[PDB]
Amino acid sequence: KVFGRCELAAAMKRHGLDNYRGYSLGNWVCAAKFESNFNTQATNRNTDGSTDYGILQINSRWWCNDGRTPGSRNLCNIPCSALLSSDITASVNCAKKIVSDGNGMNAWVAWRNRCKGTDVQAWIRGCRL
Ligand SMILES: [Cl-]
Ligand code: NA
Repeated sequence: KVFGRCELAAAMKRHGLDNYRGYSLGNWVCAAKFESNFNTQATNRNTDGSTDYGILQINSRWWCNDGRTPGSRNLCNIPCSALLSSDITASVNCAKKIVSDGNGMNAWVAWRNRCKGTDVQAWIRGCRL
């Protein structure tokens, strides 16, 4: 599924991401835009052999099992394919684990390089929430 901007903002709010670990909703929408272009089916293979999955491009080296990343962990205890669903529950629950890991949203490279330090509230402006 390719989400609209305000549609994703509302879904992320219903799943409890607004101000989760201190990160306002616009941070999460910004991160999703530049990680996946709001596409739940996005996948990208990395040079180390791992793959990023879903709307927040969660990586198979640490967070999910895809059966082809040897020596990796599965810290969210999910198959990576669950992160491609049109329902974002699995991606949101796993993202909550990641952002609590100590480095906040700096775990997402696109957030650090394209969202951090910008007016992220612009990403939810005009939405009915
Ligand atoms: Cl933080
Ligand atoms: Na894994």
